[PDB]
Amino acid sequence: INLPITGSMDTAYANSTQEETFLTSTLCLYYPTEAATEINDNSWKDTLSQLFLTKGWPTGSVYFKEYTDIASFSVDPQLYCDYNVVLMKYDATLQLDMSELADLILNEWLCNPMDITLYYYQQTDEANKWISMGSSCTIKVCPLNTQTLGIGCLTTDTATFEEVATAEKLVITDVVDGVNHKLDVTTATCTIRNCKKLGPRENVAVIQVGGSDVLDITADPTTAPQTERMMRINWKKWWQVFYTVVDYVNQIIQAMSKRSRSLNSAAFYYRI
Amino acid sequence: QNYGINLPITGSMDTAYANSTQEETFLTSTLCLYYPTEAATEINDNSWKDTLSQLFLTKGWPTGSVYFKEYTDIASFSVDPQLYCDYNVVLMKYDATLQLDMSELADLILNEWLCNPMDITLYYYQQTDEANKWISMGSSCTIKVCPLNTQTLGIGCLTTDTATFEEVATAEKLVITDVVDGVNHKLDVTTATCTIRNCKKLGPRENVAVIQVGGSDVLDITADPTTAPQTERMMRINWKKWWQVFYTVVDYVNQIIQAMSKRSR
Amino acid sequence: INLPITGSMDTAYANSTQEETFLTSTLCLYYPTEAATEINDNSWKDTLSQLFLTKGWPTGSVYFKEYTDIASFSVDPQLYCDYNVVLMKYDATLQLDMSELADLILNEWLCNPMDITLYYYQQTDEANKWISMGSSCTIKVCPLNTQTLGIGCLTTDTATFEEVATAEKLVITDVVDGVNHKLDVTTATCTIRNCKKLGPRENVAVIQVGGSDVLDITADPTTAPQTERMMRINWKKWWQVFYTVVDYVNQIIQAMSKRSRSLNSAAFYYRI
Amino acid sequence: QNYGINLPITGSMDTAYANSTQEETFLTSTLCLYYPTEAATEINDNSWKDTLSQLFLTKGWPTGSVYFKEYTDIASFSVDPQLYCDYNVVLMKYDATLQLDMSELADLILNEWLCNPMDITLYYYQQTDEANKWISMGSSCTIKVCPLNTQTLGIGCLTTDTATFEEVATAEKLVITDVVDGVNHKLDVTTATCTIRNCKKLGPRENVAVIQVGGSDVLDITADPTTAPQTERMMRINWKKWWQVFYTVVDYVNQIIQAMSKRSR
Amino acid sequence: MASLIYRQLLTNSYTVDLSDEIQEIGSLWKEMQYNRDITIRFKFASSIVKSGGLGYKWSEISFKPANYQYTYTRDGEEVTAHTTCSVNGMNDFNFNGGSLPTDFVISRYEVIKENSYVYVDYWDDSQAFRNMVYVRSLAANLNSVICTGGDYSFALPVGQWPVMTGGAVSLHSAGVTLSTQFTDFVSLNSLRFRFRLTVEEPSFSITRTRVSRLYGLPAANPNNGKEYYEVAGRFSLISLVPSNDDYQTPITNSVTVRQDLLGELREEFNALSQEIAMSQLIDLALLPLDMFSMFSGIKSTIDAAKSMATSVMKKFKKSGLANSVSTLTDSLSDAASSISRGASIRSVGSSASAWTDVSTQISSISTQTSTISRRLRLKEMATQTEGMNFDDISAAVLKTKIDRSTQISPNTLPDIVTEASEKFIPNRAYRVINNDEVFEAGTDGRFFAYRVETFDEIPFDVQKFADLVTDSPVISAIIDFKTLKNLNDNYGISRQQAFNLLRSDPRVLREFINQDNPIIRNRIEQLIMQCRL
Ligand SMILES: *[C@@H]1O[C@H](CO)[C@@H](O)[C@H](O)[C@H]1NC(C)=O
Ligand SMILES: *[C@@H]1O[C@H](CO)[C@@H](O)[C@H](O)[C@H]1NC(C)=O
Ligand SMILES: *[C@@H]1O[C@H](CO)[C@@H](O)[C@H](O)[C@H]1NC(C)=O
Ligand SMILES: *[C@@H]1O[C@H](CO)[C@@H](O)[C@H](O)[C@H]1NC(C)=O
Ligand SMILES: [Ca+2]
Ligand SMILES: [Ca+2]
Ligand SMILES: [Ca+2]
Ligand SMILES: [Ca+2]
Ligand SMILES: [Ca+2]
Ligand SMILES: [Ca+2]
Ligand SMILES: [Ca+2]
Ligand SMILES: [Ca+2]
Ligand SMILES: [Ca+2]
Ligand SMILES: [Ca+2]
Ligand SMILES: [Ca+2]
Ligand SMILES: [Ca+2]
Repeated sequence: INLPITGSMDTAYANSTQEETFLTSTLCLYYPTEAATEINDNSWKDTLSQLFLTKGWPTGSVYFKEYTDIASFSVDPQLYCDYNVVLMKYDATLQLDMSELADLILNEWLCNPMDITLYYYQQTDEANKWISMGSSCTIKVCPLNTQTLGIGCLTTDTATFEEVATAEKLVITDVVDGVNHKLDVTTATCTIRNCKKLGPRENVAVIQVGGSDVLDITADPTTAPQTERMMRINWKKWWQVFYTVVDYVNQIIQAMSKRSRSLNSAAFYYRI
Repeated sequence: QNYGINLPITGSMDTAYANSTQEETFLTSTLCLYYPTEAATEINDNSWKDTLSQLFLTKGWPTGSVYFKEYTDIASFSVDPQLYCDYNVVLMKYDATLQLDMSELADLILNEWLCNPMDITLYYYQQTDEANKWISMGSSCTIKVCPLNTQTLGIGCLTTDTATFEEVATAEKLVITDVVDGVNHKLDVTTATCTIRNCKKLGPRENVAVIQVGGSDVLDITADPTTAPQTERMMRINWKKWWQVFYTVVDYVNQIIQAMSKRSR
Repeated sequence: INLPITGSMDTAYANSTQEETFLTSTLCLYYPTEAATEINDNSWKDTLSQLFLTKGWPTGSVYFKEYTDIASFSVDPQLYCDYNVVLMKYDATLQLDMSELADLILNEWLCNPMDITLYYYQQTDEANKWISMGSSCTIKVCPLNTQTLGIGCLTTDTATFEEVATAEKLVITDVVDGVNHKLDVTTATCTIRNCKKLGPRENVAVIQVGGSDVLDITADPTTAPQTERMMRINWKKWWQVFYTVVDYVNQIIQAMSKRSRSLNSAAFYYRI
Repeated sequence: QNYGINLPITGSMDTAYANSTQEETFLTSTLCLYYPTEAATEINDNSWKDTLSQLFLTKGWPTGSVYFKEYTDIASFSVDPQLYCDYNVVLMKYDATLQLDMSELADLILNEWLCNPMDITLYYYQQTDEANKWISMGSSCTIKVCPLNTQTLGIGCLTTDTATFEEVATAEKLVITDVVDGVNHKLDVTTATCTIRNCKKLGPRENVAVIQVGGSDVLDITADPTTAPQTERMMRINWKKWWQVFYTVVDYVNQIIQAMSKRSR
Repeated sequence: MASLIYRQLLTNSYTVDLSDEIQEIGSLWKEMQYNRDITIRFKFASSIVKSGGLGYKWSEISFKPANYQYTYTRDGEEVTAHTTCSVNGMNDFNFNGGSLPTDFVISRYEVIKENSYVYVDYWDDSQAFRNMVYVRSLAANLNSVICTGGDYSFALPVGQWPVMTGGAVSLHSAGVTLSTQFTDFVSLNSLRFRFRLTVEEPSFSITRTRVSRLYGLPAANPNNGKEYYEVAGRFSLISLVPSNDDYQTPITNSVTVRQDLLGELREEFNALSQEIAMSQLIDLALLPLDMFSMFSGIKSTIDAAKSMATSVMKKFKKSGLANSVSTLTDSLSDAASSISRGASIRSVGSSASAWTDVSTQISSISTQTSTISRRLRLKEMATQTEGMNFDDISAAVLKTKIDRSTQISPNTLPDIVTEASEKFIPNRAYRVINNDEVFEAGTDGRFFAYRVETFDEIPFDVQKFADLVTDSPVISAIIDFKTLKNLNDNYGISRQQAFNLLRSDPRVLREFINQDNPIIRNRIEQLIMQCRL
């Protein structure tokens, strides 16, 4: 809608959209198996339901989603809810994994597929990256010089390539933007897609349950931002975490806003 | 460049016709055919894809813009149909024992659904309006439903004895269930094998085009029995081979794309 | 005549031309042998004529012409009358055969013959098709490029061509319009002609005696038209069918209209 | 571009004579000769067709516009003559035993007939005007007629004893029957071998040109025994060979095409 | 100017004949960067054919093509390569000791000299030799080789042996072209270089004979036992890979093109018609866009860049335009010559003039005017006009469309230029001025007589309009009387502006088009939309 919008400053503030956005929206928590394990119960979901029922979120609005592992979740996340919350455990050995997950679900991507054998791909701008998903993505890449020959590599020998990943489930590969790269990837087990980053996804809310903030959404090491839907909690149990979430859900839904672009269930749009 | 906003558009009736978009939208778009395995079996060739692409080349669709995506059967294609292209054509064989399956498939792909998840074990749901339904996908869905009165008691069914529930599906790879809009139902599903989603039908996806290759037009998209409509992108052919079908699709692809309009969502 | 016509809206409606077009025209039914067999009579034709004589159609104006089957009729239909009615049964196997029969008789074609061994032909517009008749036409096609070489086929090995028709008595082939094709055909049994479709033949009238309306006259899968002189009946006998025809023949002839192009005894014009 | 109507035409006498259409119709039209097997026999040359085409090339007709179509005999040609070209020439031999046969052939091809079918078994037909005739074709026809009186009884014939009928044809491949116009006739015909059609004679077919290669002009196109006309496209030739005849045709083809005019229908 | 380009095509048509002679006696996009290195190892062959008798005489010692298949290292990968060497243009000498059966005779033997040329087709399994399907430029810089002949003894069963020795020539690389190697099921695209021969010091000789101090290289033993001769260098090659939205660079070039066949090119032209502007178009319609300037901005393929102008000319001299021109010239000549038996068809004018000979009439004055106006299209490209010369606007549209249109190809531009020249502005009007009285005319059967200062119609004086249009210069109807009068009424106009619009002057035209005059913008847009194809 290229058309403009006009307004004023004398108009009166309307009633609160809260207490109706709850009825007309849904909420979905994503929780790790560790939580249900430490809980050791089978009615905690109905308990949180009846608690939300006091906080104003009606009965058939809340949903829960167990995800066994951060990487297992990173493998093709399917988010279709008018409000999403994700409880992310801290693990220093998974810093880049749960930064890539953040960069993937917090923001909106427009993705084209990739045929490594029939084509040689590149980047255009500083927002055109290669996201690879799957069970074991071992990627290697050769940059080609001005005369379509390899730089520190050979177009025929895959050993000479530069290994950027090693048996990962999700990789966000950024390379020099303006050169042609040949690739070699485990195309049987992983699909790699050339995606452009767009305006953010205001529908999700990541909540790091452990240590100090580490998530670098921005792939350039100059911004290092911290957004409003990127939260942090200190934990020794999980019931306290869920009670916190319940008691302060209104603040989280103030930090979030329903998307504008379109309807979809994935972490990224497909446009071929 | 307002997003997610709607505003009045304005114009006039003296404007000169701007352009002629065919042969440019072709270059800047992608087309995707969805054919059955029967067709490749009858063809018995390893180069027919390249052949059809070279043919489309005459119609203007360049080489790396046309795609083919086989599907074993209507059921296998209805299980999570991931149509992601700028133009989609689907060929669909006729079988009187599959009318409802290949009408559900049409209702699913032709129309744009907004689908929230469903948790049966905890919550008891109801349909609000006439465009609210429950679409269940998976290997084999088996749905059973017990309507409930105002005091959360069953009507012709026992909330504890699942056997008393009323069966609406039996090992189907896709169900689209419409029940009495205004009463709460308790559901039973093979959740370990199939997923059910509470969906609302928005306007129609103008990106796809179904082509019934055989029998008469039977697709009752709208659940209500009064309309039984037939849209522009609901086509019909009579066949005795498949090469003729593909040649016809090619020779009349421009009409198909004039019948289809790129997405709004 | 390229000259223009003129008229007015104050002129009055003249008397009925029905009850004189019967006296100065002829009618010709085309029924299947199944009808005669089910009936098991000899003077049913005289019966129908003496019935017609009440509706106005005189004695020596009605004609009944038998055809053993749909394909036998499809092979060179010699319609030469001032009004033609055809009764055609329903058969899911012969669906396309009796759609091609419709496309052939309902419409007027201008046909040029073809010399396959010596030449290679193409199509120009959306109405230039290739119609082949005979005992069994088994056609195979191989498209070519600008330099007379095959596309997905080999010009020598006939077994690599694309078989569009396998043992069909009447075939109406539409191929991609713009490219040159090479054809392999059973010239000893079938003759194939490049025919352009002119305006409709308003002299004939098809009656589907059985199931739902399936005839797709126009080969493009967007129109799927239902023309005026394309009727449908449900049957358990044939006497009821013929009585319905006789009782509602004036409507059939009101939906038909004598030709304008020319006098010709064939179902298509021949102009070399 | 109105069709099926007759509108008044206008003109003048001040317009100038336009350039000639010959050497343009010669390219945008087609020619078709019909010769007897006797000619090819006497000749015994497998290249005479290409020779005559190369000779026509000088007179203007291109190579792929001329056609030669053989025929074994006048009667075997009279049996279902399917003439479809833009200029047709027919060569015809003189044989006193075939006078009426090769006059019927002329009266058939030179003229344009509006032909409806006939049901001998059921109906008893009659001729309304002097131009409604009954033309019968096949391998061998045997027609027998019986007129009727006011009360549907025979006149010198019995409606049951076919033998009493009057015999107008005896083992003929083509027959053109004109009977008393205004009385109902019954017919007996061997319909297994022959088909009879009730035809009405219209304006001449200006597309065909008959050439009697032999004796005096006997062809009486018109059935009334008062006119006995000789038309423009009704030619005669004297012969002792066939190469000379074909050279004559090739050298005087422009005169033939001037004596002929393309069809109106 | 923009019609001068058509005049130049017609003028330079004479090159099509010699081009066809040569051909007979012979027979979005992107860019990828070769200038890769190569080493060519090859060798010659020989074909010796002896006569019978006692064995002292030979009837042929000739050259023969020679294949070779080897492997070498480049950028750290072992690449398998394949060469094919042959020769052309050699001097066939002969030795003859007598007619007796026992006298040494070589009836014919070949020697390559400076007037010969050798060709070495090359191929390997790298990526360039599958990507070189659409080339933009090709040129190679290779070192030279010195190839010398070795000892060869003739097997005489009796007596002493003749010893062939010496001989040497230097191959330097001069010329690179494409070729093909034909396999059993597929074909391979290859790169054939041409080396020129330069004779060297060692003089070939035939011992025990009167042949010595004879330079060149014969076919007896050209390799001198060497397994091969080896040149080394770099080959520079540019590609026309049909890429897309700026990523996914192909490899193997991954495309087919319109060779599988205009139906859609016409639609492209009808989409590009109205986007064209008017002020800049009039600025471009005054430029003499001769062959270079018309065919420079086309990023052609290596064959189209060689035959583009000739390619369009060989079809441009087949069209209604060229045939009508030749017909007019023949009519004029036959009229100037045939007077004694003079062609008396018609003459609407003072005396017989081929410009005023109505014919093929399949109002009388309307017909005469249209028929006379169908030859002012020939006046346009016969330089007897004064104004914007409508074919010029047509050619400007053509040059403005064929620089944008993606669908342009070697087989394709020919007969597009001609369909343009034939179907651009089919109906078009012209005028002639005489003593301040303008007589117009148009091929659509319309005529208008009118005075310059005060536009008011007048009876159209035929037999005077013809006498004037025959000899006097003509003008075009870009500003035709209808729009001219609408303008003089609404947008009140001055004497000089009106005179310049009658003369169809681009200065005043572009001045109105910049003053935003809809009564001229509409007319120019009509002309564009008629220039549709
Ligand atoms: C807005 O809020 C005020 C204060 O609570 C309330 O009085 C008013 O009714 C609200 N507006 C509407 C439209 O209900
Ligand atoms: C038309 O019908 C009217 C009413 O029956 C009758 O009076 C009239 O004569 C008819 N027209 C002719 C031409 O007979
Ligand atoms: C007819 O002849 C005249 C006189 O030579 C000539 O001017 C005219 O162009 C000719 N007609 C055609 C169609 O060429
Ligand atoms: C049509 O053309 C105008 C200008 O010629 C351009 O601004 C517009 O974007 C074009 N329309 C489309 C759909 O590209
Ligand atoms: Ca990772
Ligand atoms: Ca980057
Ligand atoms: Ca390396
Ligand atoms: Ca189903
Ligand atoms: Ca029950
Ligand atoms: Ca419902
Ligand atoms: Ca058929
Ligand atoms: Ca094949
Ligand atoms: Ca077609
Ligand atoms: Ca006879
Ligand atoms: Ca008798
Ligand atoms: Ca008579």
